[PDB]
Order: sequence, then structure tokens, then C-alpha cells
Amino acid sequence: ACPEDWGASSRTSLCFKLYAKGKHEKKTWFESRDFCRALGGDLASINNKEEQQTIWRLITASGSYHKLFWLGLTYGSPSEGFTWSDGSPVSYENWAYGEPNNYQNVEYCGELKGDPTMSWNDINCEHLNNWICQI
Ligand SMILES: OC[C@H]1O[C@H](O)[C@@H](O)[C@@H](O)[C@@H]1O
Ligand SMILES: [Ca+2]
Repeated sequence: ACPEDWGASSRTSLCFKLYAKGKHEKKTWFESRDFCRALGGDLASINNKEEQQTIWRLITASGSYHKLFWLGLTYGSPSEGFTWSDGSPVSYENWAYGEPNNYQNVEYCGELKGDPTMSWNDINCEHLNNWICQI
């Protein structure tokens, strides 16, 4: 069962929470990771298409679209490439077309574009974004 406001009560329920913030309260990737970890969780990993649908439905209920959210995507070693901060394997992927492109060699964190495509992009880790936690 999920904590109240994070999802449903069944044993198979997965728990996510959107953090949409104004520009003075958006966070870098590391700040967002630390925020979710302080609650006992982490930035959201999206391990399969079922979790993608869960998050998309939360976005539809939010009223807003087109917002950029940090996910738990962070580059590891050159041989690893992208990893999830929660340690789970990056098996499922939904990178946007041409991504990750490491544009200008300075993009080591991953963001979700909260549109129907639900696509991922690598971007500068020091950008201030909204974020999604999991527990
Ligand atoms: O702003 C940086 C951002 O610009 C464009 O959208 C693309 O090149 C992306 O791959 C890149 O991450
Ligand atoms: Ca990119």
C-alpha cells in the first residue's frame, strides 16, 4: 500500500508524487535527489510502461502540461552510461528522439517532459526543474 497522496492501497500499487514548483522553489538534480531521499525514497525511476502510465495519469490530474521534471537518471561511468539513482537497472527506456545526445558534453542528468510522449532528455544537472519522488 502507498502512503496517502502517493498512490493506491493494493499490494501491487506503485507510489509516486509530483513536485511542481515555481521558479524560486525548483531544484537542481542533486537537490531533488536529496529531497526525495530525506523522505526515505528517491527520485522516480520508471522501470516499465506500467510505471510510465501511473506517472502520466498523475500529470493529467495536475492540470498542467509541458512541465519538465527530474527523474532519477544520472550518468555513471563511461561504460555504464545512464543509471537510476535508486540502483535499479535501466532496462526500460523512453528517451526522446536522438537522446541522450550529451549536448555540448555537459548533460549528465535526465528529465521527463510531462507531455503525452512522456519522453526523457539528458540535460545539465544544475538546471532548476520540478521533480518526481518515489517511495
Ligand atoms: O537545452 C538543451 C537541450 O536542447 C535541445 O532541446 C536538445 O539539443 C536537447 O538534447 C538538449 O538537452
Ligand atoms: Ca539532451
